Amino acid sequence: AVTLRTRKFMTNRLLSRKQFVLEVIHPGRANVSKADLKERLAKIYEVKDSNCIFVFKFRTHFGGGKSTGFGLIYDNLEAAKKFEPKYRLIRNGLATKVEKSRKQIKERKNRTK
Amino acid sequence: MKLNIANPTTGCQKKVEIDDDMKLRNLYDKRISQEVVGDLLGEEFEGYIFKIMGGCDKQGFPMKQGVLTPGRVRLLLHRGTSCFRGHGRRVGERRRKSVRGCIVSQDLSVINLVIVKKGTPLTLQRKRARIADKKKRIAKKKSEAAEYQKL
Amino acid sequence: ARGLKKHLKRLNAPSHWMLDKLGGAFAPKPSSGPHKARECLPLILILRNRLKYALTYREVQSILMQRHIMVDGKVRTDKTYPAGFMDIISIPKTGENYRLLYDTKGRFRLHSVRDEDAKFKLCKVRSVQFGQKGIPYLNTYDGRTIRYPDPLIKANDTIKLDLETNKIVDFIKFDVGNVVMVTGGRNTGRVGVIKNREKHKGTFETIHVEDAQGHQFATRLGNVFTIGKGTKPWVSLPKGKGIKLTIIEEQRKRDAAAQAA
RNA sequence: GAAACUGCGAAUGGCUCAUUAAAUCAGUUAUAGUUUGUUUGAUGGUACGUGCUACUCGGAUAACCGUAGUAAUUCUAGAGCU
RNA sequence: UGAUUCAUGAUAACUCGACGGAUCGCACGGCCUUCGUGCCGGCGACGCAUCAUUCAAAUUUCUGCCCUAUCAACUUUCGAUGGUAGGAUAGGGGCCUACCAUGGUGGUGACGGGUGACGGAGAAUUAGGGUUCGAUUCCGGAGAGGGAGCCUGAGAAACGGCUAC
Ligand SMILES: [Mg+2]
Ligand SMILES: [Mg+2]
Ligand SMILES: [Mg+2]
Ligand SMILES: [Mg+2]
Ligand SMILES: [Mg+2]
Ligand SMILES: [Mg+2]
Ligand SMILES: [Mg+2]
Ligand SMILES: [Mg+2]
Ligand SMILES: [Mg+2]
Ligand SMILES: [Mg+2]
Repeated sequence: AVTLRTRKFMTNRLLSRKQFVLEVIHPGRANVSKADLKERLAKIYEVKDSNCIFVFKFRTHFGGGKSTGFGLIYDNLEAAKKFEPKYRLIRNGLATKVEKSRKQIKERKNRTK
Repeated sequence: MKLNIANPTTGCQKKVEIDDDMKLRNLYDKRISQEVVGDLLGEEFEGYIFKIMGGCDKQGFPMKQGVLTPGRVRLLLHRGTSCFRGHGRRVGERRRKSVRGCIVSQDLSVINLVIVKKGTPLTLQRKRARIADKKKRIAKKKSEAAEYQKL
Repeated sequence: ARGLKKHLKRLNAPSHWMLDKLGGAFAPKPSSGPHKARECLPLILILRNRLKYALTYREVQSILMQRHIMVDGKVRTDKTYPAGFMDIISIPKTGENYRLLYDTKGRFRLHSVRDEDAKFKLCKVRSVQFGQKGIPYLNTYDGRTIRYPDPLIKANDTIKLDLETNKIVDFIKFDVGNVVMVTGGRNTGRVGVIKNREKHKGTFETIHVEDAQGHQFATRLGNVFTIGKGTKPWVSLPKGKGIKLTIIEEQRKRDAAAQAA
């Protein structure tokens, strides 16, 4: 039996979302995966879309059976695309990534024209 | 030793070769922009009057106007002018560069010459907005100086 | 240095910002504005730190680029903008209004006010003198210059300034017998009443003040800011009505409040 | 939208402690002895008309296109555009 | 204003005047005088000049620094101390020039020498008093192989700028 218990929770209309601290209790479990946290949270806050939900910074207290972390529930897909960093969306599966190589990334382009 | 020929009046350009002494007596000992009679360059140039201006030498150093010596001088010249066009170079930067003198001589490699003679509502709205603000500045004046005047 | 400095290292930031010393190497470095950057509170701290409306640097920027926050009547999108004492911060999107006022411990607090008491501020005059073409004008201590003032307003006095019409609507004559809130030194935050002023030719003038609960103290002229005429102040006071107390008083406050819980 | 002109920035940051012993530096002053891009607030008539309510529109240069030099470089010359 | 021939106003002239908008975005939206992008008129962006403010700098007052006398005189023609008039500077000022006076510091340690000496906040040990340390992350200064000179710029005597040795 896992429970979910959010604190310090406030809805802001500036970024059109609501922020909170998740304090999941899981006696007997190791920890709750963020995907399952996503699903469970959707059915206490009835979001119609489980992609506007974001969770991060989880700790898993010493001694086990307790985990805390930060949770963001949006109200749009648009708001989640504008008000969220790219890597977080990549983690939730709404984007894709790239890499770098620094020689000639600008250096020899400096010097031709 | 070589010469690039071009004409702007039509828009053509090409380069040719000469290595004849007497073909180039009236080519030497003369300066950029100086008119040269084509008669010496050959019989293929009468009617043509050539205007020589520019053309680097071996080592690729150009000439500069006003250095009246077929030498290789070292001038400290500002950015943007002829013979120094440095890019990514911090406005205010100057360089001492090596350039050859203005007087055509043997030491030069290629000459560049050409052929002198051949053988709305928006703006009006903006203007009246500026005027309509210039007027109301003095409207505000005569309003605000007088409310203080009677005290 | 060969010019102006643009970074503020975190240990060099003002102590009343309450920035934690391990939270990075740099601090927001307030931009130039209407307050002296050692007595201001930039917008980054108002949004991210105090109000917890944003969690990071870039979230504050995302808030400001959207023109929500309004400072003293205009929308200020600069992120290190130096908001200061007695300014108004307004978020119309949430319909919420704050006056920046001190607390007894010397730290800025956002005291919520109503919409009626957000169209005006008070401002202390730096000086009055003539300008081009004999026109008189007065200086405030937050940059504002007003021309054609009431010919009675002298330096160090207080003025009420409506944010709508942007002109004066009333003023308080700095003198003995008015309530004043201290804005510098160790006594910042404490309100009181001017009881004495002693002049010293060639130095700073010193003010002697007496709190409503009897405690007597003193400051210098530059650090005193009159609030109201007579004993009644014209603006709201924060959680403590500007009354300093000893450490033992608040120890008693905690333990006495620890018996009802 | 790339490139390029224009603007801005590159005088901050980072590193080190050689020189330096009323020097630097610290607390404390002063500018009625000055400069200050920028921010913020306020402000702005007459240019000629013999002050009698405003009086006309330039050429030239990159990106481009093309002929080269030099062993060589964000070394460089000449021509056609805008 | 502690204190000004202060702020500021009037007047007479001067200058080969840095200046006083030939710029750019969406929005539309009242109404005819040729019913003609028609008369308008907005919200913004950028930019010019002045004052004040802010971000600062530069000079600057008083007091304070280790060891050394086997370092007692030092500075002064050539700026050493002061005066007048200038020049220069953003500005005060021997900063520099001309002229004039003969000063200025010193056993309360000048001047010189050592420092394996950047100063401070601080560090170690500490009954108390002390002793020793502080190149190093904060503040201030200084330098970019050694000197020197500069351009650009609001700001540099810049070095991931230039010029010379
Ligand atoms: Mg530095
Ligand atoms: Mg800043
Ligand atoms: Mg003198
Ligand atoms: Mg003088
Ligand atoms: Mg040393
Ligand atoms: Mg060393
Ligand atoms: Mg340092
Ligand atoms: Mg340096
Ligand atoms: Mg080395
Ligand atoms: Mg240098």
